[PDB]
Amino acid sequence: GHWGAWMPSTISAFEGTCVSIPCRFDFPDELRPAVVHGVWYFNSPYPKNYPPVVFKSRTQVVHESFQGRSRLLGDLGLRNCTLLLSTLSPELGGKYYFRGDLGGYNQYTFSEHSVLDIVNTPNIVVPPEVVAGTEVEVSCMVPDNCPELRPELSWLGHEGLGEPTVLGRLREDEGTWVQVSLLHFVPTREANGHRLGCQAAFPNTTLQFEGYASLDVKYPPVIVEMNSSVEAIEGSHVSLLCGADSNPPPLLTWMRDGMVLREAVAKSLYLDLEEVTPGEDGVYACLAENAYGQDNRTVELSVMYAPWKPTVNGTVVAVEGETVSILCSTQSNPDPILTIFKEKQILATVIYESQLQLELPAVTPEDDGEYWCVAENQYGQRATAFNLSVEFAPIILLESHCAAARDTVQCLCVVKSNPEPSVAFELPSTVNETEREFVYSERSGLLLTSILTIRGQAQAPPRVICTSRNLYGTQSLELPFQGA
Amino acid sequence: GHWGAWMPSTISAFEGTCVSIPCRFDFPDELRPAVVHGVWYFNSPYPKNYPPVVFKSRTQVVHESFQGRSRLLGDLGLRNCTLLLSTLSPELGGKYYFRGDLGGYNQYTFSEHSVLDIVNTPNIVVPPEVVAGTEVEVSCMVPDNCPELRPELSWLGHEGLGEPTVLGRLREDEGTWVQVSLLHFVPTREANGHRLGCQAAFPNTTLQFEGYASLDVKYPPVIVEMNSSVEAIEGSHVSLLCGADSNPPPLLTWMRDGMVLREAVAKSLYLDLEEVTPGEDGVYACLAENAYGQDNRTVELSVMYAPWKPTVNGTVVAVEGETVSILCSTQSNPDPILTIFKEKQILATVIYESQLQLELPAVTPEDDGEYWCVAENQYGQRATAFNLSVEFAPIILLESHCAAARDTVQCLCVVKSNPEPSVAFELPSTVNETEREFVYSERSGLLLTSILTIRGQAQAPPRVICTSRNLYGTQSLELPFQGA
Ligand SMILES: CC(=O)N[C@@H]1[C@@H](O[C@@H]2O[C@H](CO)[C@H](O)[C@H](O[C@]3(C(=O)O)C[C@H](O)[C@@H](NC(C)=O)[C@H]([C@H](O)[C@H](O)CO)O3)[C@H]2O)[C@@H](O)[C@@H](CO)O[C@H]1O
Ligand SMILES: CC(=O)N[C@@H]1[C@@H](O[C@@H]2O[C@H](CO)[C@H](O)[C@H](O[C@]3(C(=O)O)C[C@H](O)[C@@H](NC(C)=O)[C@H]([C@H](O)[C@H](O)CO)O3)[C@H]2O)[C@@H](O)[C@@H](CO)O[C@H]1O
Ligand SMILES: *[C@@H]1O[C@H](CO[C@@H]2O[C@@H](C)[C@@H](O)[C@@H](O)[C@@H]2O)[C@@H](O)[C@H](O)[C@H]1NC(C)=O
Ligand SMILES: *[C@@H]1O[C@H](CO[C@@H]2O[C@@H](C)[C@@H](O)[C@@H](O)[C@@H]2O)[C@@H](O)[C@H](O)[C@H]1NC(C)=O
Ligand SMILES: *[C@@H]1O[C@H](CO)[C@@H](O)[C@H](O)[C@H]1NC(C)=O
Ligand SMILES: *[C@@H]1O[C@H](CO)[C@@H](O)[C@H](O)[C@H]1NC(C)=O
Ligand SMILES: *[C@@H]1O[C@H](CO)[C@@H](O)[C@H](O)[C@H]1NC(C)=O
Ligand SMILES: *[C@@H]1O[C@H](CO)[C@@H](O)[C@H](O)[C@H]1NC(C)=O
Ligand SMILES: *[C@@H]1O[C@H](CO)[C@@H](O)[C@H](O)[C@H]1NC(C)=O
Ligand SMILES: *[C@@H]1O[C@H](CO)[C@@H](O)[C@H](O)[C@H]1NC(C)=O
Ligand SMILES: *[C@@H]1O[C@H](CO)[C@@H](O)[C@H](O)[C@H]1NC(C)=O
Ligand SMILES: *[C@@H]1O[C@H](CO)[C@@H](O)[C@H](O)[C@H]1NC(C)=O
Ligand SMILES: *[C@H]1O[C@H](CO)[C@@H](O)[C@H](O)[C@@H]1O
Ligand SMILES: *[C@H]1O[C@H](CO)[C@@H](O)[C@H](O)[C@@H]1O
Repeated sequence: GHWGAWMPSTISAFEGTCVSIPCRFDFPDELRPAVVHGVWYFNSPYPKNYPPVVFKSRTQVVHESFQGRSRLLGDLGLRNCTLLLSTLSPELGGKYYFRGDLGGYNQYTFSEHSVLDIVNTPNIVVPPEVVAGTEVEVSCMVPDNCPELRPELSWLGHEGLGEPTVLGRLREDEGTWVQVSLLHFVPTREANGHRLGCQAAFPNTTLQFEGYASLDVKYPPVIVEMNSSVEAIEGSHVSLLCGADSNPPPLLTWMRDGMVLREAVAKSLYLDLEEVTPGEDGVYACLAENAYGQDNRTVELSVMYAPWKPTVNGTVVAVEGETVSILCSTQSNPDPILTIFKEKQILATVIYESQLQLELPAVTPEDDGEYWCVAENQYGQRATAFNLSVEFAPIILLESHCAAARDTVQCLCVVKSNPEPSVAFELPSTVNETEREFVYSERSGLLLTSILTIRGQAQAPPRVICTSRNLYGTQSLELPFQGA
Repeated sequence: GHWGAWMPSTISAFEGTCVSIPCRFDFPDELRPAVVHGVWYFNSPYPKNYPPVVFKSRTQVVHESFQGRSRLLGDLGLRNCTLLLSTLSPELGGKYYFRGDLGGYNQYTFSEHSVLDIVNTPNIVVPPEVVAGTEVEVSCMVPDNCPELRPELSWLGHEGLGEPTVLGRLREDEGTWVQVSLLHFVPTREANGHRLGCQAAFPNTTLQFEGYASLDVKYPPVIVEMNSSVEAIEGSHVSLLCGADSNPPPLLTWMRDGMVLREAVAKSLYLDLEEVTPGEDGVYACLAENAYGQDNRTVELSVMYAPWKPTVNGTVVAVEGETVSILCSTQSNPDPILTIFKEKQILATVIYESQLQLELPAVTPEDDGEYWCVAENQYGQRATAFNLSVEFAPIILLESHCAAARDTVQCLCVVKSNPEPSVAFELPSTVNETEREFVYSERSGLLLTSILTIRGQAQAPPRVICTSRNLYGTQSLELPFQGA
């Protein structure tokens, strides 16, 4: 054929082991020179620029960087120029050209070259996506290009994961071999961040090459941080925390009542509430969702505040004996105990209830007066006042009398009634020049107090009769005298 | 001498009597004709214009208006041509010329003529000013020019006035006589407007001639119309009347307090007062003054109106047992009876006095309350209100108790005091999580009503002790319980 050569492009082995660069070459058959000679140049391809001599036919003298480090396999007559390099060092990493020298001027450095890689760590392969719920296999590939040493693979750190299935050397690229050992297992959610190792060693040697890899198994989110039932005060500051554990980024969503609120892709998400209202009260849910699953939790938020000022509706005015129904109603976030009461006495009390009802079957006059409803509670108390008035027929009090002075007589009669009664004075006497009797009447509470003055009345005290009328009834007391 | 004649200018007598026109004439002595003749022409002086012939020598034929009515006295030889005309009538009033006819062409009508007045009424003379206090004389003159009849004068209507002093005939002007009768008297104030008369009559005849005159005696003013003590209402209308009796115009002057007010020259003078004030009250004097005297009277004017609203000054605040002095003072035009009083009781009363004083030696708490001072009176009543407050050490009322409910206990203690006392609750227990006790305290009158609620207290009722402090004192009641 024509000039040329076959050689692997890339080839590799470990520090301290050998390599075996396989090859083959060709020259024009047209020439028949016996004793085919060749040379192996490191780094550089042509003689002009002196390269290190890896091998040269019928010369023990080579580069000191290969002395006792190189040897050729195969008769070059059969065009077989495979080269072995024992005891490798990082220095020996480089490109290796091959050149042939048959006869004179028939010398050719072949353009195809192999590049020698020297690694000190094995190769662990892992698929891009490693879902937790799915079986996933991983391999371990080590360049078995050495005829003198035979690597054996050992999964370390595999622990509880399934046992390794060993495989032999396999064809890599064109003309290079590699020993592979597989590993079949299933990953827990936790498995992410676990360090998995593969070790290659050689039976008689002290050579051991370890190599690590940390897995990245994807798992759905599990909400691990969530508040218990939160009970907060109005206007206070409320921080809700939703934590989530997921390998892929999780999406966090705060929701309540079918609404959006706050949403973010993070490991934890705060919901800050300022100026808290009873409308903020309710159950809040945090939803965590990932393409690989989801999880959600709820928390009951309870807003607590002192009850509002009580509202009292019912009956304000009522005649005697009628039945007065009064209810005192107040909404409160924390259940509260409340009570209503007049001065000097407490009418009714209810405990931990929304509203209290007071009923007075028959109403005496003493029921007239202002009342108080207090909505007592842990977080504060507010009250409200309501008045209850009671109407009745006027009652002329026996505190009434006719005191006479030396020249004139004057009388006082007091009655009580809620509708202020028409006071009047009568006396059996005819009409006189005036000298007109004149009364004055001031009112305080239910009491109508009125004082008459009859002037120039004879020493014999005149019968004075007091009468007062309201809508409901009438009364008339013939007044007494208080001499000396 | 020369031609000429003497004759009275004016001369008069009554209807029905005679006249006696005296005369005398003269002609040039140079001529000596015997048998001097003359004529008396009425009205006209010369013959050309025919006049009535009163007399003509040696002719019985005269004017028919003088036939048997005329006659001549004295020989014309002695130049005496006096003429008498009996039975006079109003017709015979006129001028009378005299003319002489001695010889031919020696005829002369003398330029001097007498005019005959005929009156039917006497002449009464009165001085211009007739002061009442002064003696004043009046005369009565009657023309005594008749030789045949002799008038006699008689004062009629003179009555109580001094008797008349008769006088004889007196020389009037030149050649006429008049009978005068005087009258000496003194005039009362009343005498003005009195009719005084003088009558002349003749003994044998039926002829009587009366003549009157009404006197105008000046007298000082005497105030005869004057009001008694006038007692009037404010804003009413007041008419003061001052009447005065005087012949000359009197000057009327209304005065008070040394001031002018109203002044007028009249018989009566009104002082009208509208919108009467207590400042109008006082004594008003009416002065009457005339150049001939003066008189004056006074009237007390009293303005009456309901008392003003009472003013109460003194002490409003006072501790227990202290003495409270309060006075209620009110000015009033009509004296009024007033009184002060609380509800249901009347403290004090005074009658017909300007002010009333109330004193409360020791002040109990029940003295706290509003008081009324009413200034009662005939013409209206007004009042005023004053409050009296009384401070004292708080008194914890035995209406207080500790009522327990099934889950919680609540206590009520009421105290009374005017300075609102600091209520407090104590109990022998250490500090607990809260669950904080909470009290409510409303105030009404002197009563501080307060209710505690102690929550979750064990079935065994805890000792509750109520304490209240004011400036004056402190009290503490260990409260009781009311089971079932
Ligand atoms: C041709 C070429 O691309 N070479 C360039 C380089 O120059 C080389 O220099 C060396 C120095 O000894 C040689 O002269 C070489 O030619 C020879 C050799 O000795 O390798 C002569 C041989 O006889 C000849 N072949 C045959 C069949 O006779 C060989 C052979 O053709 C080549 O080696 C094949 O690669 O070549 C010169 O080629 C030098 O200029 C470098 C850098 O500039 O560039 C090369 O392209
Ligand atoms: C002079 C005179 O003022 N007279 C005026 C009037 O005229 C008279 O008319 C009468 C008519 O008879 C006489 O003519 C009068 O004269 C006499 C008489 O007869 O009275 C004539 C007498 O002789 C003569 N006196 C003497 C001494 O002789 C008298 C005598 O002198 C007067 O009487 C004296 O008063 O007069 C006329 O005088 C006549 O015109 C009236 C109206 O117009 O006015 C007279 O002034
Ligand atoms: C009277 O009103 C009662 C309660 O009033 C309502 O509730 C209170 C807490 C406040 O919110 C107030 O504003 C509300 O109006 C009712 O429950 C009751 O049925 C009503 N009925 C009447 C008029 O007696
Ligand atoms: C308090 O005042 C008394 C009276 O007040 C006066 O008289 C009354 C009628 C009203 O006219 C009022 O305007 C006047 O001021 C005094 O008489 C008394 O002296 C006073 N003394 C006090 C202050 O106690
Ligand atoms: C070249 O020699 C090597 C070592 O003897 C051998 O492995 C390879 O098969 C040979 N190649 C040939 C003969 O083509
Ligand atoms: C909820 O829990 C977080 C810790 O995970 C805490 O910081 C926060 O205060 C809690 N929320 C409330 C309202 O206490
Ligand atoms: C929580 O997730 C479940 C499924 O895991 C879903 O059925 C449910 O509706 C979710 N709840 C909320 C409030 O999102
Ligand atoms: C109730 O009546 C009292 C009088 O005793 C009065 O002071 C108060 O203002 C009244 N309150 C209402 C709400 O009517
Ligand atoms: C005129 O005569 C009368 C009457 O005889 C007489 O009164 C008067 O004195 C006589 N006058 C004389 C004479 O002068
Ligand atoms: C005073 O008296 C007159 C009558 O002389 C009378 O008209 C008037 O009304 C009186 N005045 C009063 C105030 O009565
Ligand atoms: C009244 O008149 C007398 C004299 O008649 C006099 O002294 C007195 O001052 C007068 N009074 C008045 C108030 O004018
Ligand atoms: C007096 O006190 C009463 C309360 O009992 C009040 O209603 C009234 O307005 C007070 N009056 C004065 C003048 O202070
Ligand atoms: C080798 O030398 C050159 C390389 O192409 C050619 O002349 C021929 O292929 C020969 O075999
Ligand atoms: C009368 O006549 C006239 C009047 O004066 C005069 O001549 C004389 O006075 C005589 O006596």
